[PDB]
Amino acid sequence: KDGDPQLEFKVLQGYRDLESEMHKGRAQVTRTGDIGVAMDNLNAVDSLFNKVIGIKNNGLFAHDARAMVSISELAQISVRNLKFDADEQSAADQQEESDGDIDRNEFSQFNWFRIGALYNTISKNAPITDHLMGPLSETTPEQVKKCFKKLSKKLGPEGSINLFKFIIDPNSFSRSIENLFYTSFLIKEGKLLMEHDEEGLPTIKIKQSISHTDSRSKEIERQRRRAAHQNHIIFQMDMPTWRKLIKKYNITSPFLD
Amino acid sequence: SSFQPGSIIKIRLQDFVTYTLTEFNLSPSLNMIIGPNGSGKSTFVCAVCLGLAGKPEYIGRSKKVEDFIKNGQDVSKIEITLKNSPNVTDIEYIDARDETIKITRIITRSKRRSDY
Amino acid sequence: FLITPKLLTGLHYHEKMRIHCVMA
Amino acid sequence: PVTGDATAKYLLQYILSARGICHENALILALMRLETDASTLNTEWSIQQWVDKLNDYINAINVKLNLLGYKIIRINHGIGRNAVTLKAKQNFESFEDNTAIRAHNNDYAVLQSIVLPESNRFFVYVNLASTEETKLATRFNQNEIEFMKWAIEQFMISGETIVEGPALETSIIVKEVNRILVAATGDSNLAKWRKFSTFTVGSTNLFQFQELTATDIEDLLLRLCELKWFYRTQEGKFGIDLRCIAELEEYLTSMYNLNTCQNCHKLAIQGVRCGNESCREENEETGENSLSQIWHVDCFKHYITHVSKNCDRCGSSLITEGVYVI
Ligand SMILES: [Zn+2]
Repeated sequence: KDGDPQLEFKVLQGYRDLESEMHKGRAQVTRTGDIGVAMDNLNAVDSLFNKVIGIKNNGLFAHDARAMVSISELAQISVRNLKFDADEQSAADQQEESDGDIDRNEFSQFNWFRIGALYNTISKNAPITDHLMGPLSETTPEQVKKCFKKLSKKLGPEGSINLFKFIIDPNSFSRSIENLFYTSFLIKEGKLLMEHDEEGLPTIKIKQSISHTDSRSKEIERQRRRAAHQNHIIFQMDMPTWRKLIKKYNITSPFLD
Repeated sequence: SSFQPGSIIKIRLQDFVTYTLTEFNLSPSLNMIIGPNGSGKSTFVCAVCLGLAGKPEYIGRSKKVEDFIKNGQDVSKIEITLKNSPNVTDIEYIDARDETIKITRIITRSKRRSDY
Repeated sequence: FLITPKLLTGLHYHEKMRIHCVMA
Repeated sequence: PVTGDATAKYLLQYILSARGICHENALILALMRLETDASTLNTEWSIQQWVDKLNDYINAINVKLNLLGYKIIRINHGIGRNAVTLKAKQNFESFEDNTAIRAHNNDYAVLQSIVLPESNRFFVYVNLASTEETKLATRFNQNEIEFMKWAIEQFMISGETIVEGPALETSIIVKEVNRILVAATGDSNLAKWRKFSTFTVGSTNLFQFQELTATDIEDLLLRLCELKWFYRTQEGKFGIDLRCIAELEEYLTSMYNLNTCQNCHKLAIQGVRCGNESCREENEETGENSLSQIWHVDCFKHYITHVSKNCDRCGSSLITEGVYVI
């Protein structure tokens, strides 16, 4: 009796059938109040546990305890029903229980179905009604490379063009924003730089991208270029600001088509 | 203050991880900062957190502050400038009357925790 | 401040805002 | 008679458990229920005879109703006797199955044996008045009305705008459309139009009203659904209930220049109109946007069975120039 899977599972099965039969005696006791069911279930479970003696699987103990609790309640209720030959307390459950057809401790469907039905069937209050009349009264890298290629083509390796004259697309604010998107996401790659012209206007020139045969070497070069002193000039670009830049830097054509 | 409380100004990083020097002229209005990592944007957040009396373990990328200095460098500089709110009061060099405060955290590789 | 890896189309914008771009 | 008077009483009482609206056939079942309670049943009557005395009682009723600024009308459900009776016998099947536990009497056997003649008619005791007590529904507060009226307006807009695309066969309306078409023409593969419209959308906009919390919203909706003022599509859309319709029927008819059926000349919010826009063009002699002529589904069936397959406003190929109406 120490570890036979068959014994353990048969204990499980007998106990489950025991649970079903105890639910039957649940209703039996609710109508009547028999103690023999409780005592016999106690004996059955104890005998099965005696067989489980030496077998040591937790679930069997858990379910046995469930049985214990159920049987103890069975016995106590049956004794209460034995002491004298309350009735409403019996009845309301029975009312609830008889409104419990189910297939054969929460609140059932027809429980409240019956109860409300009964009251309606019997209420001396007449029913009521209502109404309403009167109350009725390309992915990212591809666009990135396209825009930066156009920028490099119209910029030149050392030619300098003022920043707004390039970033702005005067024909569309949305296209200008997309162009700035692409331009910045290729600036991560490191083929262009920004300097200052004689008048102090920020002019972009092509930062000659050092040809690195190894991709890792090119990535390290990009990381170093990003690590350079980043003059971070951040300006809000809205339609009023976009047109202000258009008028300030004399921008007439889309730099990045 | 004229701006909203705790308005940040340009932040200067120096000898940080890879950034020997950089300065970000920040924006008091809005910041829709879009872009992935590769130069340490999460490391940038760690820098901002640690340089302002914040434990880096809030995210957990890198823990020891002295290691945030650039490789080959034992001293890094973090100048974070804030438009001092009237709320900040009764602290060293801190008053409601104060306008701009520059927290210059010096991270030393010989010190586990930096000197603000 | 809001940190994003990428950006999408159809972004209705206004004036008081200030769109950024974190580079890393 | 006192017998009949108390009958009609109990009828209205059911109507109150019917909360004001009752089926023709359900009323019939109630009749048989009452005659079993009265033990006056004479088996020899066709269902029609029971209907006859029913309506005689009905007239006595509505005599007094008209005395009362309230009234019962009998209408036919726009989804039509056949579809109505399909869903209803889906439950008469659930009914006879449940009554076999109670079919211990030959009366109950006759009840389950009387297959219900298909019928879509209901009777409704409805207000005819607008005065203080009327607005004193006391149902709930004022916002709930105003917003519900707004949603009604939304449904009106939804109905007016025609949406083009494949018909939702998920809607049984389309199924019965096709069934009628096959029954009348025998064309098993007759081409369907893609022009259709309905009011039921806007639940998304129930959640677009912003002046109250979502909870309260939902709960009021549950009331209405229980109160069968609007109705839930299994797709999540909501229309307004047939009886609720009759109420607003007349008010909205006044408010929006609502065209009725063409054969029975009653307003129907479901049926078949002409998909030819010229039939739905404005009658230029009026200057009013003239919605396309549409019969009740039964009215359309009788017309096509007996009159024509072409419009009268426009004459179009209603085989191809139609619009399903939901
Ligand atoms: Zn026409």
